[PDB]
Amino acid sequence: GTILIDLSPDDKEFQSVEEEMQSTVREHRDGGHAGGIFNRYNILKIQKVCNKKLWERYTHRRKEVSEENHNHANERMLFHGSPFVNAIIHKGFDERHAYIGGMFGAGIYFAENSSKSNQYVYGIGGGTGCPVHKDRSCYICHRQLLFCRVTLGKSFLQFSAMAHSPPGHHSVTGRPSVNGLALAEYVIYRGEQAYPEYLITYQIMRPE
Ligand SMILES: O=c1[nH]c(N2CCN(Cc3ccncc3)CC2)nc2c1CCCC2
Ligand SMILES: [Zn+2]
Repeated sequence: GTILIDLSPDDKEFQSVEEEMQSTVREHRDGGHAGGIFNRYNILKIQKVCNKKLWERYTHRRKEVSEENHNHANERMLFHGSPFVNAIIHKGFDERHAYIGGMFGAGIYFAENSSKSNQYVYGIGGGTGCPVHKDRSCYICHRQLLFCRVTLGKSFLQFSAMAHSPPGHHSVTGRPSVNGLALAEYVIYRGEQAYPEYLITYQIMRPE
């Protein structure tokens, strides 16, 4: 039941999604090893992901969280990079996508920095890079990220350098406590607490 609607680069919606993508690029502590060396992207396409069943699954759960948190879903828009992006847009997030080795336990992880989600597009640590060249820094091959609606509810705040949520909480927030430039990362433990709203197709750009 998934359909993808292509947005025009003239559309304000394309533009505000592009801006969020481009403006949350940062340098990473690995010097580019996982996700490649770049300061910005070439945005090739932005598609709206439309699936009635997945949307209703998302809003049903949002209402539950809201009602357990003084009518505040604490909804954010966050990036998700994954080798399983094609399965996610068709079937939704589920316990199979649970990053077991994640630092906040086995859940589904999201990032405020697009360049952070970019590190996981070809797998954990960037895997072996792109299918075609085995290059984690490939400037040629098309990459995809999701920009997702994520319900955080009452988020457990973790300071720092499928399982269950900590009791009394709907999510975990990873607050950076060393790298002053890094933005937050988040984890949910229920697939229904995120909806994959925009599929972004892009290349990383070789710096001048
Ligand atoms: O976008 C992300 N994707 C992911 N992943 C998406 C893909 N997951 C694929 C996977 C899941 C379970 N086993 C092996 C590979 C790995 C974790 N992790 C993070 C982020 C952003 C914040 C940092 C953690
Ligand atoms: Zn390549």
